[PDB]
Formats: sequence, C-alpha cells, structure tokens
Amino acid sequence: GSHMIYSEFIMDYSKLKKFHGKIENAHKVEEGKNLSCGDEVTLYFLFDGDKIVDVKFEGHGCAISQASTNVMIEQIIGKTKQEALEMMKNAENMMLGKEFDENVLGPIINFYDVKNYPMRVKCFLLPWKTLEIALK
Amino acid sequence: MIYSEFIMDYSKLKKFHGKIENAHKVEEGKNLSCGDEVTLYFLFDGDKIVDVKFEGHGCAISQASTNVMIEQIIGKTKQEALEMMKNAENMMLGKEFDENVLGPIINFYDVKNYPMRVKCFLLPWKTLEIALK
Amino acid sequence: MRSTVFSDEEFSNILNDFPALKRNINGKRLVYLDNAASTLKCKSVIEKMTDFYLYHYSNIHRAVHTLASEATVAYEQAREKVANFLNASSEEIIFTSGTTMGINFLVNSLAKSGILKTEDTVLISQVEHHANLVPWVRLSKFYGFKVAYITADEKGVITNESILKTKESIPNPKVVSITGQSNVTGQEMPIELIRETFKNATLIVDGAQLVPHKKVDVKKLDVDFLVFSGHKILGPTGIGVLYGKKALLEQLEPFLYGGEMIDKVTFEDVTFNVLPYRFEAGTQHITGAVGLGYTIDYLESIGFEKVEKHVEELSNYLLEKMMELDFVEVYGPIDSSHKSLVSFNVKGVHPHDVSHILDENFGVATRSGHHCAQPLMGVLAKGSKIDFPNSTVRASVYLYNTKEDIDVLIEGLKYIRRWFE
Amino acid sequence: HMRSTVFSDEEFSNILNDFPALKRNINGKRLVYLDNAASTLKCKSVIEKMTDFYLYHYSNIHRAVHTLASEATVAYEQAREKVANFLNASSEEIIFTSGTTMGINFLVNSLAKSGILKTEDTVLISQVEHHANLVPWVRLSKFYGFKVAYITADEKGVITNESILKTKESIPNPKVVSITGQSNVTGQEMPIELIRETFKNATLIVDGAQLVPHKKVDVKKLDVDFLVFSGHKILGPTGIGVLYGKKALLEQLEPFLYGGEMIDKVTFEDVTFNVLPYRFEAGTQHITGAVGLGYTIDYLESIGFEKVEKHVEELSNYLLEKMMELDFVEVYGPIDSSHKSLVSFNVKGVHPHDVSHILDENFGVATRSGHHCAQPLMGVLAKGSKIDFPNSTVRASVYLYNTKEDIDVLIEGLKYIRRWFE
Ligand SMILES: *Cc1c(COP(=O)(O)O)cnc(C)c1O
Ligand SMILES: *Cc1c(COP(=O)(O)O)cnc(C)c1O
Ligand SMILES: [Zn+2]
Ligand SMILES: [Zn+2]
Repeated sequence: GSHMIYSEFIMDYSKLKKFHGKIENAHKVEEGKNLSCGDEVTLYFLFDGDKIVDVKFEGHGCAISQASTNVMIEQIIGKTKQEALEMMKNAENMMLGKEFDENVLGPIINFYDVKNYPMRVKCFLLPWKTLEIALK
Repeated sequence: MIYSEFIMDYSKLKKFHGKIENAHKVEEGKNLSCGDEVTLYFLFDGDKIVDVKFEGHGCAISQASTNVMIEQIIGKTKQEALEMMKNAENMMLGKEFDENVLGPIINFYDVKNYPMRVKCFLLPWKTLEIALK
Repeated sequence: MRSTVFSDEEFSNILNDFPALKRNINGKRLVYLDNAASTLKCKSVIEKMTDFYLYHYSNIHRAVHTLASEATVAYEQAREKVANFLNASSEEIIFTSGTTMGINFLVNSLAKSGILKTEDTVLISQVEHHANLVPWVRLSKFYGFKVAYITADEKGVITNESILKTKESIPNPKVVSITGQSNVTGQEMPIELIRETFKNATLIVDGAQLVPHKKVDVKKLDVDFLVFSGHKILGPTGIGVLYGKKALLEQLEPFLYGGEMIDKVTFEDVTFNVLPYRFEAGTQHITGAVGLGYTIDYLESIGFEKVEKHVEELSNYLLEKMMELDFVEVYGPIDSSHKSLVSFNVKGVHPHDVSHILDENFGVATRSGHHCAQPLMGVLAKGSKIDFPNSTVRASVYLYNTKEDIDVLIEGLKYIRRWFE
Repeated sequence: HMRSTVFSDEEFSNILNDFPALKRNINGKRLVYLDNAASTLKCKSVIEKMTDFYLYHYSNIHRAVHTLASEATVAYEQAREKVANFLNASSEEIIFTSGTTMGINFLVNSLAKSGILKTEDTVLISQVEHHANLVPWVRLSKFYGFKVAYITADEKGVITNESILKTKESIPNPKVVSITGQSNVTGQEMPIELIRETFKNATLIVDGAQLVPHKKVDVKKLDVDFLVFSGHKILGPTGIGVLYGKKALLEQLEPFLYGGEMIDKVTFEDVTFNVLPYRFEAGTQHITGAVGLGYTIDYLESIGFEKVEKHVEELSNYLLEKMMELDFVEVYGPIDSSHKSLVSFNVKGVHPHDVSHILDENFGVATRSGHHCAQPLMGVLAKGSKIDFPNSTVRASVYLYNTKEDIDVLIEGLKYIRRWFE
C-alpha cells in the first residue's frame, strides 16, 4: 500500500528467512551491543582465509534492522573482510549524511531515505556496527 | 532606613566585647550569616546568667543585635532567655509574638523587610539557643 | 469530552494550556501517550519561569542585593510548596537534578555513613527502573552490601504473597528500596503493606511515576525517603526532589561537597551547614525549583484529586480497550492496582515498528524498548505466549489526555496488525 | 560616546536591550549589576528559544522513535556539538552535568573508584580554590586515603610563578593537579601552560567556572585533562554544567552516577556501560538547559567572543584603576594583566554586608559580600591586611552588559559609604 519509511524493498527484505540461524563450529561470533533499544543481532561467520563464505544471524529485531541485516549479509557473502569493512564505512557514511560511494553499496542504497529518520538510523546500523567490531 | 540611631549606637557599643577566661560555656556561632562571627562566652551560677561576653567581626545589624541580646539576658535566667529568643525569632518570621518579653529588641522590627539581613539579626540568638541546650 | 471529572469547558481550557497539542504530524493532531517518560509543559508555568529568568534572577543565599533577595525568597518558597505537596517539613525537602541522582545520593551516603555496610542487605524488587536497580547492584562491588530481590510473577506483578514470602527469607533487610509505581507494568505498589512488613528497614520509595498522578502523604505512608522528578509532573527538566525524615537526614554524610553545604572550611577540615542546605552542593537549578513550585500551584488549582481521578478514568478506559484486542499481549496486573500506563506487544510486530507507524501515520507518541527495566523484560519473557521481542511498546496517559486519544491509539494498532499481515 | 574601543554605540545599545533586568530600578536608581561572578543576567532572545523548545519540541531523549523525541534528541545532541566546538573538543568528550560543583565531585569519586587516584597518592590544589574545588578533595581524602597538598598564595592572595616552581620542588609528582582557571576572589587568571608543563605527568583538572565566560579556552592547546564550568555564569540557564575530559581518560573512568541511559546491558547481578559520552549521563539530563546553553553559545558567538573578551578586559582595567584611586579601600589580588573580571575589596571601617546593603538600597548596585565560597583564602588575606579585617570581602565583578558608567556608580556609592555611615 502507500507508506513512508516502510518501502517495498524494506518490507521484502524484512521477511527474508534465508540467513536465519547459527553456524555450528563458527570461526567468529559477535553479539551486538544494545545501543538500538532492544533490536538484537548475533552474527555467525564462516571465513575460508581472508574472504567470507557464509553468514547467519539470530535475534529479535525491527523490520528495518532485520532488512538491513539481510541485505548486509547478502552483499558481504564472497568478499574480503576489507571488501566489506569499506561497504560498512560507506553504509555508515550514507546514514550520517556524508559523502559515500554509490557503487560499493549496490542495493544498500535502497536504505537511503532511512537517513531522514534520526531515531531509526540505529536500527539500520546495528548489524553493520556489529560486523565492524566482529572483524578487528 | 534600616540604619536607625538605636542600631548604630548598639553596633558601636564596646561594653561586651571580650573573652571570659575559663568560661562555663563557650559557644562559637555557625556561619549561617556569611562572615558575621559571634562566639558567645557565659558565666552562670545555676540558672542566672551573671555575665556574657562575645567576640567576632560582624555587620552593624549583627553587632547591635548581639549587644542588645546580651544586655537583655545579663542577670536574667536561662529558661526565660530561650523564650525571649523564640519571640525574637517569631518577630522576624512574620509570626505572632507580642512585645512584653522583648522590650527594646522591638527596635529591630523593621529588619524583617530586608529578607537578606534577617540572618544578621538572628545569628546571636541562634547561637544563644544552641548554647542553652 | 466523555469525562466524569471535568466539564467540556473546564477540560478544554486545560488542553489549551499545552501548545504542544496544537502540533500536527502528517496531517494528524499529536496524541501524546509517552507521559511515563516525560510530560508536556504548560504555557502559564513557562511564562512564569521566563519572568523569573529575565527580571528576578540572581544566585541565592549569599548576598544582600535586590535580585539575590527576590531569587532567594522565590527559591525557598518553592521548597515550602513542595513540602506542603508531600506533607513534609521544608527542612526535609532536598532539591536534586532528578530521581536518578536522588537514588545515587542515597546509596553513596548510606554506605559512607556506615548504615549500609559489608554485612547488610538492600532489598529491591524485580520490576525496578534502572535508576533504582543499577546503583545498588554496581555499588555493591565497591561497598560490599548484598542485593536481594522481591520477585515478580509471569506478568510482572508484585503480589502481596510475594512480599510476605520474601519477608520469610529476608527478615531484616537494612534497606528496602521499592518503586511506588512501576513504569512498565503500571502497578501501584502496596507501600503500607511494605512499610509494616519491613518495619525495621530504612524504606525508600522511587516515586517518579506515582507522585505525578496520586497524592502522597509521606507522614502517613511513613517512608524514610521518597524521590521524584519534576519533568514527569509538568515541571522543568533538570530538577528533582528527595524527601527524607529529619532524624535520618541529620545522620547522613553528604553525597556532594562544595559551596553552600559547608559551615566551616579550613585547608584540613570541613564542617556542614544545617538541613536542608547540607545536602545542596553548589548552585542548584534555581529556576527549576521555582518552576516546579509554579507547576505544583498549577496542579493544585485544577485540584489534584481531579487529576488523580481523571487519570484513573483514562487508565481504566485504556485498559478496557486494549484488553478487547485479540492480537495484543498486555503485561502487568490488569486490576485496580494498574494505573497510568499499559505495556504490550502486537503479535508478530516489533515494538519499534509499532511505535514508528503509530507516530508517523497516527500522530501517536509511545515508547518502544526496555523502558529502563531490562531485567523485567526477562521475567515477562518467561510468561509470554507469543514470540517475545525482549521489549514492549508502552502507552501512558496523563492530565491533558482524552478517551478520543486512546481511541486513535486503538485504530492505529488495528491498521498496524493489517500492515505486517 | 559610551566609552568602548570594542563596540559602537548602536551595537552596544542593541546588546543592553537583550537584558530586560537592566530596566529594573531599585528605589529610583537603575540596576547596576556587578555580581556577575556569582551569576549572570539572561538574554531575552535566548530565553525565548528555550521556552519555544519546552512548549513545542520537548520530550525525553534517546530512547523513543516519535516526532517530539526525535526533535529533542537532535536539539540536545546539537547543543553538545556547540559546546564541543566552543572549547575545541570532540563531542564525545563533552559531558553535561548539573554544574561545576557536580563535575568536580564526579572527578574525585570516579578518579578514586577507577584506581587512578590511589591511596597515598597526592592531589595538588591551590590555596585560592573555591569550595567546589577544595571541599571535595579535603573531605574525600578521608574516605579514599589520598593526600591533599597546596600551592601557597602570597599576602594579597596571588599565586606567583615562584610559588608554583617552589611547590614542584616539595611535591614533584602529584597524581592529580586541580587548579582554578581564574580565582573568583582575586580575579587572577592562572598560568595554565606553566602548570601543565611543570606537572607534565599529573592528571590536570581546571575549574573553568570564572574563566570560560569571558575568555577563549582551547582544551587541545592548553592540554588539560579535564575542564569544568557552569552554564549560569555564561548567560546560560541554571541546572546545567559541562565536563570536558580527554577521550583516552574518559574511556578509563568508572561512571560517577548510575541509572538509565548510561548502561548497555543490565542484569539483576551485572551491568555493562554505554559508549561515550552517554556512559556519564545517568538518567534524564537537564535537556532544556543543555539546549539553552547551546543557544547561549550561539548568542555570544553572534556578538563575537573575541569582542566579549576585549570588552571585559577593558572594563576590568577600568574598575581596577578606579578602585585603586580610593585611599579608604584595600584591594586584593594581583595588580597586573592577569587580573580580570572582578575586584574583591574592603572599605575601611565598614563591614561588607553594610557596604553591599547600602550600595543596593541607595545606589541600585549589586555586589557580593562575604567569604565568596573561599573561607581558607580569607585567612591568607587576613595576614596581608592593613585594616581591621572582617574575615570577608566586598566583590564587584563585570560582564558583557556592563559599562564604565556602571563602575562610576559603584565609585560614587563607595565614597558615600565612606563619608556617611558612622
Ligand atoms: C523516570 C523514572 C525514573 C528516573 O527518572 P529521571 O528523571 O530520568 O531520573 C526512575 N524510576 C521510575 C519508576 C521512573 O518512571
Ligand atoms: C561559582 C564557581 C563555582 C561553583 O559553580 P556552581 O555552578 O555553583 O556549581 C566553582 N568554581 C568557581 C571558580 C566559581 O566561580
Ligand atoms: Zn529497531
Ligand atoms: Zn551581616
């Protein structure tokens, strides 16, 4: 229907199940801080050297944080940790209203409008700020 | 206005300044009125107050009120001194009080229209009160 | 309208004192249901603060010039107004920056004074706000006292039975610190039952949620301390109140040190001023105190009894309408102890999304999250029949609210159930 | 024609117009407000934005998604940024408090609870400190076991370069150095660079309460570890103060107060903390005060802060000069370029209370009379006095909206008190 923040892309990726779960015997596991008022992400990675093979997550979340998470995962599968921490910085840059690179982000750009909601930025960033801390 | 002839005279009065060496009760007054200092020194004999001395720097309202308080309690008793101070206190806080007990402590009445000078008047009495448990 | 307490005209004058209510969000009037976090401000009270700031302002207590006098009189008169509001003596009323600071004051000062020592227990409840939980828990590490909990049931309720059974295991807690009313479940607590069950403890009430809508007589309740915040009772921010029994206050080490609270200071030693000044270190929120006084005058001129009843009526209505919803889980008591607010979740919709749509599409303001009671969320989790998001939405009413406001909320929630179907 | 080298008559007139209290009269005489070192008068346009905020954009902050919560959180975080820019700091280094006094208490406790200020360590302060930067250290030394030592002052209350270097010799390695940026009695602006380089390993705390209102402070170039001040002494609202700390030090600190907002994870048994600066703001802060402090900073900046600084310099010099011409007055503090803002003094034969009383009632002039929250410094001044010293002082202090004409009225009043008043 008509909407404001909850765009067709956000609603579609909020309902995605593909990445829901944990990995048994994981090369990394990072719980997100609760800087987002009770949105939770815990990320489970398989690596294979310096690249990123598989990602999964659990946690109760927001339509926006869930969508942000699903899209984040889907764009860092098959990419280097730095070929991912730079998306992260652009993702963040977009959100804080700074210059950023459109092409690096790919379909993450569909979260642009969320920059216009100060109090929903945290929901978008949660998985990204968790992915940052998970890789340092 | 606040500075009547009566108040200025009692501020200057030198009859009660001093320590009493080996006094029965030495009561240092609290900093409840900026740098108005009153340390009261007492001699007793039962309930009578034979002598009272005081030491300290203070403004004219505080020095006058101390000298007047001292005049009106010398030779008078501990118990009546405390009801005299309740009436001096009531006079300032806009309460019922009546003149009888105060005598010429009534000349400080106008001090109540200067809410920040009330402390200056009350310091001696508040210190008489703590001194007479 | 639809009030048993205020006539159409009287109520209408009240709503117009709050300019915030004239605002629109995407075409719809603001429906402010986040009062449990803070309240909108009254024009008359703010105009009086403006006047104070601009024409009668100076620092207080320590000067003899005209403005210092007017401001000192104003401030001390505000203390007297707060005293009369709680039926306390004015020397028992300490101005603070908030409930939070007041509680930190108590923990620190009760420990520094030797009252709350290594071998002692503080009893609090599982439903406490972080301000009456985190200080006790964290400072236990520094001072070594124990922390024990009165337990809540599956819905977050503190029952009488729970209170009595805790008395069996914890017979002599040195301190009991309990909320007068939970900011998540809405439960007004049985303070009289608490006071008599723990007759020997030092009893602290976190009154932040209670005081704004129910008259509190601290002498009759016989509490040892009470704290609350001005911003929850139509007042300025940055101002709170701690009440303490005079005989206890006299025995406490000050929490904060500095100007005003001293008597004599040397380079090596320090003595303290008298009550209450002993507990007010430095320049306080002067204008805040004075505005809290004008706030209380404003409430008393409406009639605090009418405020309390109007809030009771709205809460009962809120509770009735929310209970008719088949797609919602409600937390708390759902009886006559339940006041002011309802925490709930929409089946299959996260609290952030519920509050966002409520706001953006219905102009309805609500909170969504832990409500500064994270451990309570785990208790509610264990009693949830839905997939529990470790958070809830919370709607909360106060004076300027109406039944039509609650109806807009209900409608919103129906729209939201369809949106994520 | 109003005798400023800094402001033109029109722009000066526009500035006085912002301060409605200046239109009060006391018994027929216009308000001459010289009590700025205790607190300042408020600007109408700044107060009106504060009231606009309360009535139209107000709500609690950080933990809700509704329109008013969003607006208020943004306003509040922009106020943090304005204060950050004002001191040349990063906004994560800026902590709102209730005032200077709280900020200092924050630091004594937290430094001790964090294990930076250990038992047997030394805190060095000066003899001219306000009670806010003295009473906490003295009293809490007895709970946490550290020691308190003093950089001594001379007979007129001055802190000389030689006293500082001399104290270095007796106390070479104080864990903490807590010093006033400018004394609220002597007016002396302290040599902070000299103090920082002399005690290069100390945690250096500056009480900026008198300093920040009229002089640019760049926390990076001073290299102070901590700095505190109060909004109400810089035209701002009451109930609001600031604590700047270096990011690296703030990261190491135990929070002072605990509660909502400042936590990350809370259990019944454990707590972890939020990031900076939120870790140090427990509970609802003075939201409208911080926002008002921001608008106050904007107002001063729209005037030009360098102009405020020079205007106060020019008034300071004039007040000092006129006070010095009087044979019946004893003045305290340095007679030099380090003296600003305020003059403490006594009138020969007359208690400060009576001086200040008569200046208000008969000349409309506002001044403080007493200890000025510095009892121990009174004893230092007493030893240098050439009169019957009353253990207190009159204090006249100037700020933005004052004029040389204000000061001449003070002078008239003091000559009147000298002449009459037996
Ligand atoms: C709001 C609240 C607090 C804290 O109030 P602050 O003003 O943030 O200090 C504590 N307890 C309860 C029950 C509350 O509702
Ligand atoms: C006024 C002052 C303080 C106290 O500030 P508050 O706002 O009262 O906490 C501290 N230090 C100095 C140097 C001052 O002038
Ligand atoms: Zn979210
Ligand atoms: Zn006096």
